[PDB]
Amino acid sequence: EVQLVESGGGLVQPGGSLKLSCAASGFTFSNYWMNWVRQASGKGLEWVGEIRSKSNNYATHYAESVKGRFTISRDDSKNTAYLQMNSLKTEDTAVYYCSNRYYWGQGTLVTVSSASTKGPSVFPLAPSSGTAALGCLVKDYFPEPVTVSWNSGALTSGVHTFPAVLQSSGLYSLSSVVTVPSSSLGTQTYICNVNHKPSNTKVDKKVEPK
Amino acid sequence: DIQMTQSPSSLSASVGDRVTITCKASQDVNTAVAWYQQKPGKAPKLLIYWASTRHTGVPSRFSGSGSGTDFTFTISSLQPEDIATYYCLQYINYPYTFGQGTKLEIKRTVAAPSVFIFPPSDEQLKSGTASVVCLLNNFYPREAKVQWKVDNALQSGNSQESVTEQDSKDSTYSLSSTLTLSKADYEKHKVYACEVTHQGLSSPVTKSFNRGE
Repeated sequence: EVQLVESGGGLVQPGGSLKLSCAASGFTFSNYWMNWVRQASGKGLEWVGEIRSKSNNYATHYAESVKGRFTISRDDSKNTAYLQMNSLKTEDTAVYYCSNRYYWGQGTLVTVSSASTKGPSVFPLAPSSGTAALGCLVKDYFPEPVTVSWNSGALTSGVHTFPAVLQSSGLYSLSSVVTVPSSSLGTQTYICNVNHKPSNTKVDKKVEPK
Repeated sequence: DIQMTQSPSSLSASVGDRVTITCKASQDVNTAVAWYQQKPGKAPKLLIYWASTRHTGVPSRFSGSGSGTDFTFTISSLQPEDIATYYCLQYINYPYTFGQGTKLEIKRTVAAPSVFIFPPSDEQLKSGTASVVCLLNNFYPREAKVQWKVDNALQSGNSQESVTEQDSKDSTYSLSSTLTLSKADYEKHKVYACEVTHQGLSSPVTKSFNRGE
């Protein structure tokens, strides 16, 4: 019932600015102290800062690595907290989380790079000729992330979506596969649902025997 | 700046085991310590605060104790879905600080991978590149060797792998290897194969295909 929904994340130039939002519901917002925390890929949690309640004069404290660049704020009427980020550096690249100290949101990626946004191509991994395996190859995109589902979410058991790998080109790629009954191959439809939000790319790919 | 150092950095235990992680605070931090769980792909989740208070809706098998400088996180009976990295957090003074995290892995019996090879699609061939993919599905332990051969030539330098985190039910891993070639190079050869070596296979297993077929 308690919800924290982050937004505002995406690709931004080195030196640029960005403002994250955390839409809170399910709790008496004004009484809580809202926190931000970030995590670079494959690394640990790092506290960003905390803002206190009105009764505490909305006092704010920051991690040393961000003070003077990042500003945390709140709007109790909106039940929203904010993280305004200035003078962005590449080292700031991470998934940012919002917290009321007890629950955390899903997080939003911030990428600080001068690299260009690119949409991916979706290629089939077609099953051969009793378990069968098939998949989708999501190739050459930037920045992270892409999401993949199967049959609009109705197929989940036997699904493995792999961690994206950064290619030599500076472009990412990832595979998503599923293992299914061999007998369902010419009967049951298999569609991978690919979304690459930073490039406004959405693809549905039917994968079947060639 | 208060240092939180966790022991150990990584841990491998069996299902049903009692598992224990310690955190040492570089100053007296009383009971102002929280423990977090972060499963693969998810946001961290609060398990314990004030050193030993269990957050609401947290399973009883998780517990914490300690005071001053020495803190203990405990799982009484390790379950398959407990695969995660665990973090401690100091919240006595600003700046709040996390331990470096403990990666928890599960030991289980050997499981052999199932192997599949996938040729590149006609669609991708239009763009001048060819991706050949080999999938290794549901194996334990993690160590696995994948060799690509194109008409008997071992390919080296032109593949990348990606491996999933341990599955929350069977505790197995999966692994994809993608071999990338120019379309011209691909059209010049016939036999494409990936050969998989692994503890649960009596001898290496090869999946292959011929291009023109």
